[PDB]
Amino acid sequence: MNYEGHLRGHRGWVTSLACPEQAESYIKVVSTSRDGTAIAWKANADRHDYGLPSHRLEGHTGFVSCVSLAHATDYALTASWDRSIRMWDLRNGQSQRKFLKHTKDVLAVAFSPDDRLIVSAGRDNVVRVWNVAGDCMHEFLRDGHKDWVSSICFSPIVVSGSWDNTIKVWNVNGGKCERTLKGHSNYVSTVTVSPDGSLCASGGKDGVALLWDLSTGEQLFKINVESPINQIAFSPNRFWMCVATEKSLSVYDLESKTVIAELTPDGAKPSECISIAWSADGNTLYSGHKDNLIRVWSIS
Amino acid sequence: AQVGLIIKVLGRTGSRGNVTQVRVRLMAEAGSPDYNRTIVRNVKGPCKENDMLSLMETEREARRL
Amino acid sequence: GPLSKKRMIIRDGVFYAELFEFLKRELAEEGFSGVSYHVTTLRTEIVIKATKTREVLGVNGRRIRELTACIQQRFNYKEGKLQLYVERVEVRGLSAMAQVESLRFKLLSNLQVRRAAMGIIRYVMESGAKGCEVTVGGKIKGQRAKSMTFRDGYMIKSGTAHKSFVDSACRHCYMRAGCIGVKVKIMLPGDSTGRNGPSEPLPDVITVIEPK
Amino acid sequence: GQTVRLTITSRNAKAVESVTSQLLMRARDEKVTIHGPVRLPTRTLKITTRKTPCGNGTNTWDTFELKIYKRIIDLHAPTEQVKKITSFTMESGVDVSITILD
Amino acid sequence: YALKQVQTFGKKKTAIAVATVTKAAQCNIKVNGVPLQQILPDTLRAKIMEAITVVGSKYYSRLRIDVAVHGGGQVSQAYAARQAIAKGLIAFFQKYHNEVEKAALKDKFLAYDKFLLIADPRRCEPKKWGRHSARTRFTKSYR
Amino acid sequence: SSKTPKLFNKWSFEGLETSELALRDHISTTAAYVPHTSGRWQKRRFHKARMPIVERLANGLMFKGRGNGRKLQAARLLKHTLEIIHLLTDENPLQVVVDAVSKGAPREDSTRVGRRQAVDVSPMRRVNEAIYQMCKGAREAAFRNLKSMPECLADEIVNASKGSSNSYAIKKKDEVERVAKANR
Amino acid sequence: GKIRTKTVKRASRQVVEKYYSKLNFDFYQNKRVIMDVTIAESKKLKNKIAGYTTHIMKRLARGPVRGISLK
RNA sequence: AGUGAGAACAAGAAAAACGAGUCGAACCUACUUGAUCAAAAGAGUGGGGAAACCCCGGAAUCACAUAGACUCACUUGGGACCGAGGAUUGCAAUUAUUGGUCGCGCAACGAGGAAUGUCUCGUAGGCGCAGCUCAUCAAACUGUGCCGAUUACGUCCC
RNA sequence: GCUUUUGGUCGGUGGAGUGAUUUGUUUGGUUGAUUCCGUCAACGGACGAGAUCCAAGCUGCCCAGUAGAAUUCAGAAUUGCCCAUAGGAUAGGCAUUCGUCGAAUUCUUCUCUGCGGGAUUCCUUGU
Ligand SMILES: NC[C@@H]1O[C@H](O[C@H]2[C@@H](O)[C@H](O[C@@H]3[C@@H](O)[C@H](N)C[C@H](N)[C@H]3O[C@H]3O[C@H](CO)[C@@H](O)[C@H](O)[C@H]3N)O[C@@H]2CO)[C@H](N)[C@@H](O)[C@@H]1O
Ligand SMILES: [Mg+2]
Ligand SMILES: [Mg+2]
Ligand SMILES: [Mg+2]
Ligand SMILES: [Mg+2]
Repeated sequence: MNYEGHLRGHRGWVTSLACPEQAESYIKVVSTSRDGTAIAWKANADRHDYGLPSHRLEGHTGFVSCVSLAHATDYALTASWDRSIRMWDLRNGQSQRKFLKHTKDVLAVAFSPDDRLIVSAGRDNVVRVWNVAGDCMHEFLRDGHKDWVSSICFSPIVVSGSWDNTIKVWNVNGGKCERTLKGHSNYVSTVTVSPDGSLCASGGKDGVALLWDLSTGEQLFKINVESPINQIAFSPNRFWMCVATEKSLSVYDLESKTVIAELTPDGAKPSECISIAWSADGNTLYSGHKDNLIRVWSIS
Repeated sequence: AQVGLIIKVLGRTGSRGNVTQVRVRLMAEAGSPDYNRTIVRNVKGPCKENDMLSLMETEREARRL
Repeated sequence: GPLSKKRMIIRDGVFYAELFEFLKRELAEEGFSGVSYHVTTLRTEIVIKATKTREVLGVNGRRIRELTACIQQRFNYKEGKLQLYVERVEVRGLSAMAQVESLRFKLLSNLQVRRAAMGIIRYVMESGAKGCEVTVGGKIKGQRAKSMTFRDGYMIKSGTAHKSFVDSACRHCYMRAGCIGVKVKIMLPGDSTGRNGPSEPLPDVITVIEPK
Repeated sequence: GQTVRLTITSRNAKAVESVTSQLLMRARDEKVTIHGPVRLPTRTLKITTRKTPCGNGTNTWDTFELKIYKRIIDLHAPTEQVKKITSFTMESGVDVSITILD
Repeated sequence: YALKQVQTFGKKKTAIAVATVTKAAQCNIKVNGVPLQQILPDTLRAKIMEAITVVGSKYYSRLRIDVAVHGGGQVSQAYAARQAIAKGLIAFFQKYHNEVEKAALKDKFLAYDKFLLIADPRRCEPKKWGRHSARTRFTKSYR
Repeated sequence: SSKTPKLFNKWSFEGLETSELALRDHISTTAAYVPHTSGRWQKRRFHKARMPIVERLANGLMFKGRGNGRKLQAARLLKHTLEIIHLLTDENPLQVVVDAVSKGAPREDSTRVGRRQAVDVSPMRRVNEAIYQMCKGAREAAFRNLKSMPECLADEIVNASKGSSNSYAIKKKDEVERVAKANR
Repeated sequence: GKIRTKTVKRASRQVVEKYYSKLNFDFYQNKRVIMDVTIAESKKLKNKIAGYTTHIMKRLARGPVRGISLK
């Protein structure tokens, strides 16, 4: 599809991206990297460089693993390998509070549609929930993961996906685990849920975009990409699936199950995806790369 | 004195290793007789390649190795 | 104030250094193996480690009674302040301080030097030690002195980690012809609780774990 | 409050933390409103002698060091409640000192 | 109705200069209370001024900067101060300004001298026995 | 408002070039507000050619135990040197220095490589030995002289810039080249 | 930053045997595995093991490595 | 001769004695005084068991548009030698213990023959400061900071 | 202390030789390193080297009436017309200064420090 700009501001691999969930949001993507900083971008309006940074969000020491956005607020979260979580104001650019209870790297953070509770997934195998008031409320136990918890997503009941090859589903308010679903046999890199809250796709080292539903616990159609999957994202409208892989970046359909787009750069340096993001409407695609710059793809 | 450019450093020579054997291209003015001429000469001091130096008598060549 | 905290760590070290020398001279044939003293209000503890607890204790505790009040009259303790105990070493083969005092007596009882030293190393290596090294230096054979070392098993020597793993003690043997010095080095095997040996492995052993 | 300051001094770094963190984990159970354990600067003590007992050789030396670890904790409990916090059989080589501030 | 204030630090050998950068009606930069026209050697007043000068005088327009330096002697307190000021401008533009206005003026600092921003990690090397200094040995004589 | 530094707030770096095109990479003409910079120019091999040439004069003054470590002095001592050079020459003094460095060291020399063969001199050493032999010789001039050091240093820089033989360096620059011409 | 000791190289082959599926071409993720699969006390060796493991993962993309015993 | 800016490592008091099982004094120190008149002292009065007092540790190199004296001389360089007061350490100062004051400075020494030692970056060199010896005495040694380069990044010639 | 700031030594069992003794422990590249890769009548081990330990540099958590900081009201000081005897160079909503041995009320930027991150030839393109 269409290719605009190159959008190069980080110094280090862009490990996560997220677009804000509102209209006239004035910032395009919040991209988050291996340099230890996160950057809120803005439109260029001098395009002849698809976008300029608005605010660099500095204050992590180690590698920053994931980013998340509030839905009805300007607030955003970053989770890093310095075993801490910081909450930010994309209006101001400034951190409010540091969430610190992990003893290992914090591989995944997500922020509820109820706009009031934190979730965190780290290498210390424990999924912990906070309030926005800074205090630990509860942490999820009694049947927890045996190895690293890699991803987390709230299903607009938050879902796991991990390194003990299983994907566990639970509510946030009660903490009891609904189902301890498992299909992959090798570790789960990414977990994301459709906007209807009905079905989720999960990738990993197994090389299959092995897909589920949250309704019954049924393995649906799965597709292989024959290469380890970095991140899966869903389009909000025009139901497609974009998958970040070692081999390439390609967009799959659900009913066609075939590449509707195979996204290729200049054609000399591949610069693998490790992070992708769709906008709030679904019109343009943001994909984050090693060899650090961030490619942005607009619809055909 | 003609100004020649070091296109190759052939290794540290002499007993004490202070002299450097280079291969210097003479860099003349391209209509000259002795244009694009390369000489194998001894340089005293720290010399990397692509380092210009002045030459008093360019008709000598040093005995290599 | 009172002495400074810098001045009290000194006098608490010279306390333990002098207490160690007294018991090393007394309890040499009782198989002495160390002291730990615990100080608090109302009482000062002293625990003695030995191999022969029927001998460092008297017939009714007579020997430790005298050995108590020798520490009391020297360091000016009052009645009730100083209490002593005897604990035994659980292994006796991993304590280099006990084995060198026995090897001191194997030579002083006019046994052969090499027969005595291999009797240590057989007893140390059957007691679970990873390695042992006995060095006897002096006038072993005649007028001019020699040095012999006798070895078995592992022995780490160059690290600063050998303070954690290798137990050492050197004594003097007063022969009729001169003076012989004996050394005994024992590399401690195991005992993750710290009974005899460190918890952590050796600094270079990697030991990759097997997957489930 | 009475504001009793306990001084934990020790020569072992692993024994001074195993007292202080144990002493602090006692004084949370009565909700005493402590002021947290501060780490006063560790004082190292150098004696740099010669190695030789004789006179000759290369004039080699060896520096010996001895670090004193030093912690204080301030707690507002009365004077027989702080003896409840203090009374437990510690490791050997750790000195605790009860002091009343003003 | 608000307080815009930023504290930064700089270190050169042992000189730790803490620069409290705050917004005021007038620019007023003074190192330990001396107003930077009065730092006494004209050589070392020019190293503290090129924290301001390589980026422009316009960017320090209404900023009151207070540099409090201790440790490390005469020349090291200039490199500690000029780094505390040059880091002090940028950390005043990490907040309170966008990233486009910064990171041009960060790179104007980095192009000129790398030590306006990072640190010079060099410390004294210890004296050893048998040596008068870190390296110079005692004189051997042979006869 | 980046006002492109002069040198002591007086002498510009705008017009500097080198007559010796052999020595353009090794004489650095980058600008500074003072000679003193306290950077590590000695880690890599050729990095001291990127050091500004007016600093390298200040480093050459810090010799003989009475000067080791006195860089703030040598910056002051060069401040009056460059102003005297302006009064002798009526030119930009920094161009007078770059013209002095370019003429100050011998293009050829003679060492034993095997006999006493004549060997070419690298452009790096020719910048080193020009700075070295001008700080030397101006130091020996003012040793028991009425003249100050900023005059004796200013005289060696001027006479080497003109290529006159009155400079200490140009007496030795010509002695080495004629010995090298006879030891071919 | 020189030759890896046989303590580093023998241990790094054992990580590739027992844990081939958990490892890829990155240092900073392979390091986090080796902290959970190797019980050693030094962080200096665990950095060197994760360097030589990453090297012999690029060698297994090309072809066979001697002494690898992948089975 | 002035004046300014301004470090890090560190040390610090006592016994089963003599005094009021608890407290004093021995140790280092600020501050005042001495002072209607030289230093060096001598005294009060506080504080400190030493991250708590010394201490905002006011080291010395350095710095200075100081509108300061000298001006190339064995000289206001150098301070060896020794004369005369004086005061502290000690049970005792002579073969000056040490400091301070005024003399001496007409004692070589003007950058060092053959030879020779150490060193590759916060380094060499310069600069002082602590501790250690220690009642009194550092041109020592063990440490620490300050100012801060030249050259090489080579070779097997010795 | 010094042989020696060097990378060196030792068994076992197999091979070789009447034997002292060899082999392993090596010709080839490589590293500061018998450090590694390859070869290999050797194969399996032990020590030394590396690792571990201390100190310094960047950093996390914890932390302070034995470390420090900002603020806000009060109190005090300067306050402009001023161009040195001859007087250069050099930043500029609410001016500034602090035994003033002030009150308050929010903080950890620097400080201290027990365990912990970070460096691995990691990435890149010639040998
Ligand atoms: N235990 C270290 C030993 O280092 C030795 O090698 C050493 C030598 O090759 C060499 O040491 C030389 C020394 O020979 C020569 N006599 C003096 C020289 N300064 C030393 O240099 C070494 O030490 C100094 C540190 O002060 C550093 O300047 C330099 O980086 C370092 N190469 O560098 C190595 C030290 O890093 C041997 N490989 C070995 O004996 C041993 O491993
Ligand atoms: Mg008993
Ligand atoms: Mg000597
Ligand atoms: Mg003579
Ligand atoms: Mg045999």
